[PDB]
Amino acid sequence: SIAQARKLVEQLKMEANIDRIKVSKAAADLMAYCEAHAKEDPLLTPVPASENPFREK
Amino acid sequence: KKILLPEPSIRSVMQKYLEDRGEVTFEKIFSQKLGYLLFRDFCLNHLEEARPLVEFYEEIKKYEKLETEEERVARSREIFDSYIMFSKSATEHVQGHLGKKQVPPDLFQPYIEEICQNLRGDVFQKFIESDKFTRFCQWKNVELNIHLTMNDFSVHRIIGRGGFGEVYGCRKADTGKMYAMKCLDKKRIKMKQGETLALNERIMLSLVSTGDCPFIVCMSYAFHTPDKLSFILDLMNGGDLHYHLSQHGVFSEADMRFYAAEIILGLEHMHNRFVVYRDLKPANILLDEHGHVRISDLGLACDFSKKKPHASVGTHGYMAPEVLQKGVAYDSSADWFSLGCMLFKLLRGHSPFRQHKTKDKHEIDRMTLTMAVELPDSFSPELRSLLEGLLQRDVNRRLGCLGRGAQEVKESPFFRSLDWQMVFLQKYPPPLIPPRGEVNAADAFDSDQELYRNFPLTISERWQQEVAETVFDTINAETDRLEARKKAKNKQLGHEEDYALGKDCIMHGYMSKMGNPFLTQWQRRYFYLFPNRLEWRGEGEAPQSLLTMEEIQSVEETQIKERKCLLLKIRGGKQFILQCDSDPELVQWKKELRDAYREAQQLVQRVPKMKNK
Amino acid sequence: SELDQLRQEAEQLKNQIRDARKACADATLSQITNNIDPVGRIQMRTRRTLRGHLAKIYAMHWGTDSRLLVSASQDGKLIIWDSYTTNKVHAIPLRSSWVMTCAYAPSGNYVACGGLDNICSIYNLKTREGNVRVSRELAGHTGYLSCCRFLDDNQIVTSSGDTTCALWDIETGQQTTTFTGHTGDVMSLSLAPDTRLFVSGACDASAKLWDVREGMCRQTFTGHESDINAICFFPNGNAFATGSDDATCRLFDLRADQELMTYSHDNIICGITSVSFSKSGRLLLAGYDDFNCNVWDALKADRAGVLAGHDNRVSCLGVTDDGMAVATGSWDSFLKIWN
Ligand SMILES: O=C(NCc1ccccn1)c1cc([C@@H]2CCNC[C@H]2COc2ccc3c(c2)OCO3)ccc1F
Ligand SMILES: [Mg+2]
Repeated sequence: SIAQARKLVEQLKMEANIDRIKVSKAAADLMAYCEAHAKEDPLLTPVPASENPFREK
Repeated sequence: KKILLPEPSIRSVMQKYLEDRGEVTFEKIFSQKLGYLLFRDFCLNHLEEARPLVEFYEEIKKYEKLETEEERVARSREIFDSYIMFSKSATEHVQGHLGKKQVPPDLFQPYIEEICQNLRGDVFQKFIESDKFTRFCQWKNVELNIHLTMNDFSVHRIIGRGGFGEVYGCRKADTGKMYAMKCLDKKRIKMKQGETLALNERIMLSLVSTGDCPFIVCMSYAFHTPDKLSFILDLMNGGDLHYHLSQHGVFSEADMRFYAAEIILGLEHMHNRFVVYRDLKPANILLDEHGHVRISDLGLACDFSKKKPHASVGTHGYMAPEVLQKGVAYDSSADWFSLGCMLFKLLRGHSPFRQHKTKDKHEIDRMTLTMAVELPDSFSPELRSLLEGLLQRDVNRRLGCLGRGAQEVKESPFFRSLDWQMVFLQKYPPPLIPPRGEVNAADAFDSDQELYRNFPLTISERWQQEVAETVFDTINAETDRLEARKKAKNKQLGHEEDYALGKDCIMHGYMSKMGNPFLTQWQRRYFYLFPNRLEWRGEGEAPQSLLTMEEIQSVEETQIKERKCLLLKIRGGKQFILQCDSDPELVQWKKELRDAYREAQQLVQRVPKMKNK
Repeated sequence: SELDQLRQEAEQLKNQIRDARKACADATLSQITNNIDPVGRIQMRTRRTLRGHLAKIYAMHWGTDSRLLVSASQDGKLIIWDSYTTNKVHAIPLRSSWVMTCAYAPSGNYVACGGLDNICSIYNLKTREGNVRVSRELAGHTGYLSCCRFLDDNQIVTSSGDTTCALWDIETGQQTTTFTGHTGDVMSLSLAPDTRLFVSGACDASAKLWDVREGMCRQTFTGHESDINAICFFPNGNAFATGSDDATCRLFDLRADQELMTYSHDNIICGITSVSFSKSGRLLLAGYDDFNCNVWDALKADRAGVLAGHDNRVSCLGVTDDGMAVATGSWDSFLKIWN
């Protein structure tokens, strides 16, 4: 297992060298997307029986 | 009555049943009558390259039965110069025989192994793939599900009578073959205390009953009932030689020669399978209706393949010295002495050692032990040598006990005239044709149920020739139309039946489920067993119902009335009961379900997505 | 020595990672959303009870037309349904009975699937004949295929029990690229919307992230006490959810590179089998082994409702590309469409 650890150090080296934003911000971009696209999300916004392929026709 | 072949879907289960036992090889299928025939049908017609080779094998096979030399001399040259005549030193073995004007039956026998070597492989793979192999599986299923009762035979006239029962003549309904039926009484056997003898006869019959021997009363089936035991034997409606001797009086030398010749090969047969007959006496030889003979009543016979017997069993007239003495073991030697006593009685009307019509058993034995062969001077030179040879009290000298067995007797001057190929071929005329309508042709002078538990039995080689001679080619035709109609019915309708193909199907075929657990109402369906589930469909559809390997908790047998069922206890504690159409399908479904449900539960445990916790 | 240096230099890195993780942990998503309005009491009703499969359902997937869905069963089939009619467009009996996963190409042309067969098989539905054929049988893996996904009709991505994933050229039929890292059986995978990255979740209790064209892992995510049965991308290609055997779901973020939320309850003891996001991101739907599916508020982590239709275990699920519907397949053998 000479290569097994040498791969893991090379690999974790890769996983460390990335520019990381923060949880308040990321949480807000998730919330920003949710809120933004919430109009077009049928499961939140009860769309009427006309709009729904699975209600009547 | 008639035989109903199961449908060609039986192939799936039976291909597996027989593959489990090792029986889908050129050797095991070619070796079977019904197997060879289907193989040949294929090569001559439905494969072009194979045409020359099988034709050659058949021209070789025809050649082996040719009776005269002249026929073989011509048919050697015709086979050598023929359009068919691949090998190097095959030609040299035959060119050496042809150059020295010699032509035995086994002349072309070197080509037999080598034609077989070219018929394995490519050609045999093409047979298994062919429709001809399917048909093999259909016949083999019928074989392994035979359960006989009185009702499967048509019982005719009483043709034997003894202290424990009676023999009857009969026909077997489904092929029309004719047979005999021996029927022993259990209540009597209890009072007279002969449970061993009954059971011994059954074992002995099964030893001798293969190789289609013209000279023994062989068995094809055995079975029993609450009061009676029963054997199904070669038909011998002609009476025993104890009646016939007492009718005809004594026999000629040339007449006895015929009986000797046949009995000898009958003995050659038992001896090549290591059986000592023990009770040879006129009352146990028996005539067909051309007058050819066979040996019978094996109840005192013995396997000498393992331990050579010591008991004084036989009949006081006809025992060898070695039999009469306790502490002395014996082999087939006893038969050649018995033959002499019996052949001497055929020539003189009493055992050589039953002097002065005495019942004093004690005296009879000491004459057998001490005194010697008072042969009349009327007996010929070649005959005198024979009986002196057979009646040696010391085995060392007894004819047929020196090394080469029955051929020591065949080479005797007494049989010098004979072409022993013609003898085995029943091609020599018999001396006594029995008359039609003869009473008493084979009479004799006058908890517990556990002992006969395993009594039923069937012989494959016998059931297969029975079929091949009789119903085979017509049933194959009846079935080939029946099948080809329904394949025209599937092709024209635009509906092929291929739900098994191109997947991972293990085994498919019909069985019958009970789906009304209070009611007892049975339903027949086509099952597909896949590695994880037992699917089942009804008439003309894809499958709509199933049971998972996962859900099955045990697979037992239960009896409901006279239905042998599989009882799957299912999670819930509910009971799923299944009934198969035949014994081998019950054995295979019980095996493949256990093997699939254990294999599934073991594997399902190893998969996170599939297991429960 | 050489071993102990390169095993402690790993902890030195894993710490440098775990510090940069905690550096970014200023607030909880739960706090960030503590104020926003509850989703309400989301009661979905069963709309389609899709009977047909004859024993346990294990996987399903929707086509890009938001209507045709493929599903995979213990009964050994793919059924390409039309969810609107409740009707089957194709039943594709399969070469292997042990099917676990299945997929649908974006073009509508091809589908793919696999299972304990260790093969991902491509099916062309645009033959000259007017039926379904097998164009390619993509072989190369060494353990049970547990998920697969087409990027285009020339190329596809696969995950397996052997602890690997891979990209295939379908034309030549060979692995263009291979993806190693995981240490227990891989159970699920999710592609990005741009399709240059994708993610895997496994019985190691971790999830991972890959560049398609480079060929190597970028980021790895832990937290669960037990097997991760399911994974799905957040709609924008910058986060993803998980379902786990410890009785909880969880959300993780790509740029923030860590756990944001845990969805759970003292009453709930059983495990989780599948996750999908609604089209916006707001609902996280998950399937359980107490026979119910629970709708979680993705941001507030409240139990927003109970899809309580099935009479045994819920096993798979999916949301349409147009957001109109949620499909749940169960061990009782029925799919259900809800909204
Ligand atoms: O009781 C019989 N044999 C002795 C025995 C058998 C089993 C157990 C214990 N003891 C017996 C004997 C005969 C006769 C008695 C005289 N010698 C011939 C013998 C057998 O008879 C046969 C008569 C016709 C046959 C045949 C055999 O085989 C084919 O056709 C008939 C029925 C019998 F039950
Ligand atoms: Mg003795």
